[PDB]
Amino acid sequence: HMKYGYFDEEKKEYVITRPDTPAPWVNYLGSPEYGAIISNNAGGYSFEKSGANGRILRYVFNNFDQPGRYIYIRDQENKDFWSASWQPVGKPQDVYQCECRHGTAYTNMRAEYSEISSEVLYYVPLGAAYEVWRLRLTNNSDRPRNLCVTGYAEFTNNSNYEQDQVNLQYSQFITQTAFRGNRICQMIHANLDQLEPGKDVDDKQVTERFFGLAGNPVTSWCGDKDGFLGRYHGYDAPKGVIEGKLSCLPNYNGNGCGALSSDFVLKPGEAKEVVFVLGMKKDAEVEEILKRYEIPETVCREEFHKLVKYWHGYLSHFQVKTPSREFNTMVNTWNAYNCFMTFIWSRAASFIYCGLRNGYGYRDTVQDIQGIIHLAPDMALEKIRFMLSAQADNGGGLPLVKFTHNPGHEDTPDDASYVKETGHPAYRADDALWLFPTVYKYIAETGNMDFIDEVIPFANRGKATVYEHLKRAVKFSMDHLGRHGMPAGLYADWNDCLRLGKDGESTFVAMQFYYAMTILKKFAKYKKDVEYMEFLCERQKKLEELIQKFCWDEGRFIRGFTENGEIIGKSTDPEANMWLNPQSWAVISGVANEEQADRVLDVVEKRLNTEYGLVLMDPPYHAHAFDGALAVIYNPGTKENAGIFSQSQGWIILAEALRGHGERAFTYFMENAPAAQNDRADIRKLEPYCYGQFTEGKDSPNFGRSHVHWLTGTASTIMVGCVEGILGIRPDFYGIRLAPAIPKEWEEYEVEKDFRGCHLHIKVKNPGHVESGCEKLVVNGNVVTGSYIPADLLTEQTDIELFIS
Amino acid sequence: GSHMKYGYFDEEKKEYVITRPDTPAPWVNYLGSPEYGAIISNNAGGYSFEKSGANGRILRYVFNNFDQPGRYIYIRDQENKDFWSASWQPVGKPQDVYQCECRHGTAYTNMRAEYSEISSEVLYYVPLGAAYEVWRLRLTNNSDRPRNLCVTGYAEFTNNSNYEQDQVNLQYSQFITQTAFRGNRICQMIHANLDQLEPGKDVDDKQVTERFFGLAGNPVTSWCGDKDGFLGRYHGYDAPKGVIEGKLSCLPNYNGNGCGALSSDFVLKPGEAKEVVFVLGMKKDAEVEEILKRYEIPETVCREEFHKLVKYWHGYLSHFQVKTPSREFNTMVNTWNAYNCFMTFIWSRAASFIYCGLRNGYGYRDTVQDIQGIIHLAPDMALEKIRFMLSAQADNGGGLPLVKFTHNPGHEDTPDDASYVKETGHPAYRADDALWLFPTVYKYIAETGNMDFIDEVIPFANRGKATVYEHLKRAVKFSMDHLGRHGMPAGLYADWNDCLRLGKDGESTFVAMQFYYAMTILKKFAKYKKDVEYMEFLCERQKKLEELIQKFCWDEGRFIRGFTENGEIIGKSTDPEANMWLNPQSWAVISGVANEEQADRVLDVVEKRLNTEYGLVLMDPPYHAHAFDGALAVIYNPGTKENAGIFSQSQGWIILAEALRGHGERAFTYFMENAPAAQNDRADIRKLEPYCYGQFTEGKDSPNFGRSHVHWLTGTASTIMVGCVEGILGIRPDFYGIRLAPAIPKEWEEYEVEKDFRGCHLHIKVKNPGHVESGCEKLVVNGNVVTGSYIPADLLTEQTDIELFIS
Ligand SMILES: [Cl-]
Ligand SMILES: [Cl-]
Repeated sequence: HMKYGYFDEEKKEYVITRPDTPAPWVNYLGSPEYGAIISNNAGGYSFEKSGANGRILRYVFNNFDQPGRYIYIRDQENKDFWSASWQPVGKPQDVYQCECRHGTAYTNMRAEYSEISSEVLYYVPLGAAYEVWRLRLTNNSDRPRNLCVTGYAEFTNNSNYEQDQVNLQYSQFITQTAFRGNRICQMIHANLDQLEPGKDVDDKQVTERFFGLAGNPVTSWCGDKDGFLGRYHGYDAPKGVIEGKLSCLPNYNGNGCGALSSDFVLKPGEAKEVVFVLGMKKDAEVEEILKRYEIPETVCREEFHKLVKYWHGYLSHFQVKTPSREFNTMVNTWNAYNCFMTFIWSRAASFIYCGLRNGYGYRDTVQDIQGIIHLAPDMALEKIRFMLSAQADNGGGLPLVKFTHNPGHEDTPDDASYVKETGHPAYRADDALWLFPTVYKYIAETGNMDFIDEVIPFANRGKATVYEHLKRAVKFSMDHLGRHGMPAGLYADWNDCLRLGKDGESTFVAMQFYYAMTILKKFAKYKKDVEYMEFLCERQKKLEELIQKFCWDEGRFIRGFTENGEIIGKSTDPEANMWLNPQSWAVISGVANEEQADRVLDVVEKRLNTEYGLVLMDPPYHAHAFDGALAVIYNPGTKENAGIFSQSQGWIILAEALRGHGERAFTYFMENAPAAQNDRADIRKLEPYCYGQFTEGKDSPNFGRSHVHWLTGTASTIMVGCVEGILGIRPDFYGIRLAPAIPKEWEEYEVEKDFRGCHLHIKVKNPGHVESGCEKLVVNGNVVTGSYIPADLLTEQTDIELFIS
Repeated sequence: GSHMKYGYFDEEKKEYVITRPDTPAPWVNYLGSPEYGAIISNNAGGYSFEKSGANGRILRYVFNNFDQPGRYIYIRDQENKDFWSASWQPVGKPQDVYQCECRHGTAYTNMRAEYSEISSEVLYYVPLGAAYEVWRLRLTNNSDRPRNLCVTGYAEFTNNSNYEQDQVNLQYSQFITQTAFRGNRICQMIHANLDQLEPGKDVDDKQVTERFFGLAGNPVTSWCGDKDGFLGRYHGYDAPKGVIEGKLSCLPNYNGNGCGALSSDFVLKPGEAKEVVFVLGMKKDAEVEEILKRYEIPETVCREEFHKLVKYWHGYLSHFQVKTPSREFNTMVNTWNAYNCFMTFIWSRAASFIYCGLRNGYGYRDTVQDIQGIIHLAPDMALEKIRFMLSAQADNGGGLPLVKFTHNPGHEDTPDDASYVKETGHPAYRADDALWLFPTVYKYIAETGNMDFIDEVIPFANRGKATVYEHLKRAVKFSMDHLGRHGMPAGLYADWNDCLRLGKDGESTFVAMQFYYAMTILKKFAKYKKDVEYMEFLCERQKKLEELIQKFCWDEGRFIRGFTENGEIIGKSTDPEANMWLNPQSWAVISGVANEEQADRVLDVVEKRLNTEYGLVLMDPPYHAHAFDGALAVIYNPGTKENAGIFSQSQGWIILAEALRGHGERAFTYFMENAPAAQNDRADIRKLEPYCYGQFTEGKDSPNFGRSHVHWLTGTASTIMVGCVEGILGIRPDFYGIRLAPAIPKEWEEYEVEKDFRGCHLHIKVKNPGHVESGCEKLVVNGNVVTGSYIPADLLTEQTDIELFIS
């Protein structure tokens, strides 16, 4: 086909062999503290703390993927020049070979042209607040070559995107650049250099960005973008590159830049390594950083090894070997890396997310925790502590958790100050409920029973044990019930576009509530809280009766009730008569029995499944959308309007695997697997190595096209569907149950899992070629009845053999 | 070729002719009005909008970059597959085989190009009163063989009229638009899926909105509504795939970035010319059909609409025309300063290539000052805007710092209200806003003689109502209710200078001189109104205020900038930085606080200290290492903006000052240093448009000394126009006549002025045989010698012949 790359499972890299990808395929470097997003054509931007308020490099979104981290190589013999990435020069691909390897927190750009080879390793060193472009030049010709390498970085005039892009009458007149031997220093508010140390004028001081070169002397420089590009020149042919010598002039007002040129004389077969460094540091620290890279080869290889060791070591705590190559690729590397990305970066910055953020969405962060629970349990513990501290003392979760979250002193949606500050006017019905699968899955993963009694403060006032925090969430749900005795809709639930009214009732939320009571029943059993346990039993019985009475329809559960009495999701409605999430969570929560779960899954597959996944609902909204059906503003088959919402794909997968339906769970995973779409990139457009937010549904002419890369809730739910669901990795408080749901073709597979200080080597065998089962279980050579391995049986190296047929 | 580097002024057509397209910056022109506006560069770049530049944007534009996208027209030769653009960019053909010329006129832009013996002429304009724009293309085959050409128009729509929704909230706006082909046009639907909503209903305060791009005068042969489909992967506007292949995809956009691409086939015989029309706007299909039908045979209708536009704007300009030996002065006063004043009066500071954000109202001092630039051209417009601004005055007499677009007199809030501060973002009153009414209103009444307007009752902003005379009384009372410690007006929030924070209890010399001049103007009004008690009040407090000014502000041959609320003296001759400010001396001369010899000292020192080749700096030395807490200008680079830059609005004042004292040589040289026309031969240094004014010029303390910034929409046009008309030319009317006291350069032997005044056309003939700056040797009105330099209104006939002898 027109394949653009393949997966290197040895190096854990996606290698792009053809550079004219259907979209900019990007990778992330560093962390939110210092982050760099880079495309396969070197485009992107860098920032500190905030993508839109701490932006170091200018980037024009929704355009040509420009500017970027450009490295030009010019042959002094024939004045020809090209770029280390295909763009911006865009040489013909019959004479210009190149490849772009995206790895964990690094990107390697190889290119061969005119018998000259270049390799640029872009990375942010582990724990560093700057970025490195390590260029290795190699002469492959039989003659000496004279080359001129030019690095280009386009600074912002202000860290704030609005000041740099909109307030031109101010930001065009505050910057200066200066050359300092081996670097260009850009000064924002340059004229404030004479202020007494610590003082400020109009809440502004001099800030400094830098662009330096180490490993070779600088032969010419330029700090003025226009002077570097030339009048009416694009990045494909900069004047300063064309002429073979930069202006050696700075910028004074206008648009600054970092442009450094360096001459190379390479013998036949000779290679040389240099580094470009970019960041937001003061002069002395920059001089130290540049001195560190004087001879770059060894230090750069050591930093690269440290990066790989860190990220691959986190990945190594769970590795699978199954007959499905796409499944292996996603579970072992790319889904896990994506889960770490969503856990660490939240929704801070991408090529779609480019504005300001006030804080962390509650349900988003809580759910993102689940993706990395089996990989970085201490990280998950700290994030769970944080999110529990973001719960108000009424049990509800703060819809927006401020970056300056200060437990014991925060305001809530019940305060006008919080609404004015965050922009979230009310509590949402579903937020706190997500705490139940998350917290449980953490405690089941680690056996950290003590955490149940750990005292954590509430957001506004008071403190409670984790157990009491969950009880307060349940109380919040019970303190806000609708007219059918089911949880009131409040502002909204998981679906931002489904406004049922504050007195409506969402079936999604009702099933979340039922599942929360199941989890809390487990907790109360451990705590010997008998009175609360019988309370939970009675409330769960009542809620199950209510759900079956008012939400069960024609082989399906309805979507919910509006506050005006309307029934959303009824089978006879002309539009949106079949919804995915109610059935997914009927199976997940256990509200549906065995036959009911099978029936709703059958109807889901028949009505909602497509080649690229399951649509959120069907038919799309258009001519019969009620007052709160906000999704109707979107094009059909797009976003919440009957799009294939990728996050929901996780839930249904898990649901299918909870019923032992290995064939359907794996089919859904494959339909949504980006690796499985590597041969259909042109339809998918989006990166084949990370998850997007949604795929355009069947009701769109662009069926199969994915949007919003990397930073979505999809990574976590699909990771859970793969690990907890398909692979049957189902721990509880006192051990781990193995109940896989796999495709029948799999004869056997292996799992290496770190679990409670022990390494589990698991061989699952399926000689009968079934979907699920439990014929034999052998733990350390001893047969164990059932499919459950108590923690008492675990040794430092535990061999497990599970025959499912 | 510095002599006429990139263009020249065509004073017969009243246009600027750009003969070389690689200009140092995008040189833009304005079409339409804020109702429907379109800003267009000499390479067709820019954007169009309805009502608001950033909340009603129709075409996407990437600012501070490559002047892209734009209103692009591609012509492709079907025989050899070669193509070019009607503007130089985006194709950018080599200029040795591609000739072109961009004529910017009053509310129209004409782009001529010749390539491969094919001539193209695109006339861009918004018809008078219309809410759409027209790109009329005329193609002429100058070769001796038949030519088959394919013309493609391209328009890049926004996905949402709000810039933040279209540029930032991509995860929302990338999934709400669709395009549809309808025979001769492409219709773009924002929130398209809302097409089947019940009558009048909306979803999330949203309904379908429609934009259109149509072609009339030739059949559409192919089309494309998807930007990515039109350009192609990794293609720029220089070579769209749809243009390269000679046929568009005929596919719409569905999500993503839509566009309007229309390709039409032409077969031109040798010497045959054909005219077609592209139309763009934000209207529904039913109206678009009629609009397109109107341009079926477009030559005559387009010529008629062009004639209407030219007649309108040139007829507003014709009310004042000068004939002086200075070509640059003629070009500025007759055409480009006047056109600029109309632009600033109508568009305020709504939108440009620098102003691309949201506006929530009008600045008080800005609007009131902008009124002055058109008083001698459109007096009824000035009256309407003065009425509005007086209705924008509050109870206490101070002006609202920002006048809302929904300004409702009698029901508005004030800076003393929390709702106003939350809504407009201005927390306190400014000390100078209302004072600007006094030079404005007077100059209107002096121009028209509309005495009844003094009686006209106009409501206040929050509550109550009063006559215009009582409005100025309330302004003086407001300035009298907020005095400082030296008996002068308190600083309040700020004065004209945005970067000089003297504190609410400080005292700015600028405001004190403004208050003195306001007192003089109100004294004239009280004399007309026989308010002798108020006249004694005015004389008394005026003598007092002058005493305090001269006691507390006079320094070493200069007036200080003011006092901070902590006691610091700003502008003291002994201060290491900013020891000499321009505006205090300018307004010492203007308000009459300084006497004759004192005005001479202050003007001498401002020349010696602040004058540069490109105008006078705001102050000197620049702030850097000796800035006080409120010297906010220190954040800007030296010689830039308010930090000792050549602020172009202040020039108009100093010119006027030098003209009020009769210093013709100094005033004319101060004009020449700032005249954009006079810098046409130094465009590479100026960068900015040589036919319109900017906000400031980089001062001597900057390595880019002489570069101007922020084009078109500034306060400079009005004040420099007043310095040229009321100042240099001496056109100084009062309540009952007109005085002619010109301050011209001694080199001028004789000049003429045609001015409409009080429903009468005055043909003024000034003679200066002694080569002097100013004077009054003889005055003849209609063949009868009149004493002095004054012409009472009863001497004015329908055709009034005036002959003045300066020497
Ligand atoms: Cl849903
Ligand atoms: Cl000033």
